[PDB]
Amino acid sequence: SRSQQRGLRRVRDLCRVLQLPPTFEDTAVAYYQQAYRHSGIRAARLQKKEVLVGCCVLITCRQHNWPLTMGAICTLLYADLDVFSSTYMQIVKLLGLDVPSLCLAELVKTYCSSFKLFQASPSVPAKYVEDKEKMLSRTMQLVELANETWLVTGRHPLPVITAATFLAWQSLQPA
Amino acid sequence: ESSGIVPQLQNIVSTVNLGCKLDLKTIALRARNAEYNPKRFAAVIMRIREPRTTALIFSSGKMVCTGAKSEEQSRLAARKYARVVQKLGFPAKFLDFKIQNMVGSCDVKFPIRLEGLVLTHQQFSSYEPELFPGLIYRMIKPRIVLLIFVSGKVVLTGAKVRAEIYEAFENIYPILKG
Amino acid sequence: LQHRQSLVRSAFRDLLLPPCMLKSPKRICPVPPVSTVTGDENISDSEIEQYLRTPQEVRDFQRAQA
Amino acid sequence: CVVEENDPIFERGSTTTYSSFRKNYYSKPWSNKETDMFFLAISMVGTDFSMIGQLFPHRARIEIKNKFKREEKTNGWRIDKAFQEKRPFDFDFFAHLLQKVLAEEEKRKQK
Repeated sequence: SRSQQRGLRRVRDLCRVLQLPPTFEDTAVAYYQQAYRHSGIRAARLQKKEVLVGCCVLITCRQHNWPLTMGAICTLLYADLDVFSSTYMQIVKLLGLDVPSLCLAELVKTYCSSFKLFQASPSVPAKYVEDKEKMLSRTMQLVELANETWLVTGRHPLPVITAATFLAWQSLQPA
Repeated sequence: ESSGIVPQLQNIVSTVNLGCKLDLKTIALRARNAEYNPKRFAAVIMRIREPRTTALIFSSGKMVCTGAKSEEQSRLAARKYARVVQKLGFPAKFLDFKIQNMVGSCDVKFPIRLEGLVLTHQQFSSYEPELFPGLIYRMIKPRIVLLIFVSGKVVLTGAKVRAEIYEAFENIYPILKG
Repeated sequence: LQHRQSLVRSAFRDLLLPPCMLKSPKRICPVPPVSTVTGDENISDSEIEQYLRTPQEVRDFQRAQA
Repeated sequence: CVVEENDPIFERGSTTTYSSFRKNYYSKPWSNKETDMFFLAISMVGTDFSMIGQLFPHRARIEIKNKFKREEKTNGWRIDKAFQEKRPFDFDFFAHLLQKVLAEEEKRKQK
């Protein structure tokens, strides 16, 4: 079917966009071909097939303990979070594959690597620029404190990550 | 060594067939508490105040009563709906009544580590905090689908009799306590 | 964060829950009064009649949705 | 050609983005007199939300349904009293009351 290969080539294109290894590409295509066997997913909506691409990529990313938030996927998948989560629950209940939990440390590192407070850029002065290693270690300690004090359980993790990195950036130079 | 806590059923869902065709137009016209819009939904909504239930009556005689708190209360509500349909001018009957689903709630009164629970019973659980704050456990024995919250509250669904929910909670209590 | 272990230990000695639950929850999950009064099989027809729509209300609804 | 009709936006950070999950609804709350006239409309019609939404232009039918469900879940005795009491359907006086409510919300906005 052209919808299969098409959606499949879309999976591969999203893998190439995220710059994931060919092992991740292979795992994603394998999981997509495995999920395509079900009739409820086969004869589904176009948004359904797109969210299937997204969820297969997400499961492939999770299977190797790699950090990747679902919002970043939904941003480049042309979908909405409501239908995304609905179809994700449907497909996981229809398949039953292993869903490793999103490790907090890897997500903290991936989100702190996005910040630009490491190299002195024209906009940000040198005062706001801080060290990368020390700030990342402080954010890791803070998010571990939050995970051991029942702050991340039941809530979104990324807001807590942002609060922790902000507190670390302020503590490195309160004045 | 019982758990010492008893769940509380909040919704009882049961389907029942009347055995005769119905005219939803007249059913909605000759009633005050009737809610029906054929372009939006092909089911008439009936609401009474004894068990505070809601009945979704269709043209084929099938009606689903939901929102009751016990099997006997659901049966009473279904019979009252059948009597209302009869008084509306239809040969409605009370046949093929059977509890389809029952939702209950309970509390354990102590926090639960959802990450530990899902690491211990991954093959029987699913935890995605980025989507829903509650961990979704699929009970081993009956079709109990449980939503467990960090605060210690657990909602159970997918049963047919109160004893199923009771024994499911009794079996899941020591797992959450340990 | 230097000695956060013992500090968090003592903090829990003296459970993090949403603010809406730590407002002194004295009556946790109040027990609802069990009401299994079923009668014989029904109650009466006065409630049936009070649920049935009157001809005046029928005509008014028809005029409104004409 | 676009002759400086729009302004470029420096959005969509290539690094990453998060989710919202809440986009549109953003309802508007009720008031005491509005709840009173809503209970009046309930006692006058019933549970059919179509007629209620038709007679309420400024409030959405979905919001009316949410309010009715909230009342069914919280204040049952009030719904029972509303269904016990009955009032014949009034159209002209109801439009007059609608104009009065419009004036009242205008005064509120002025305040």
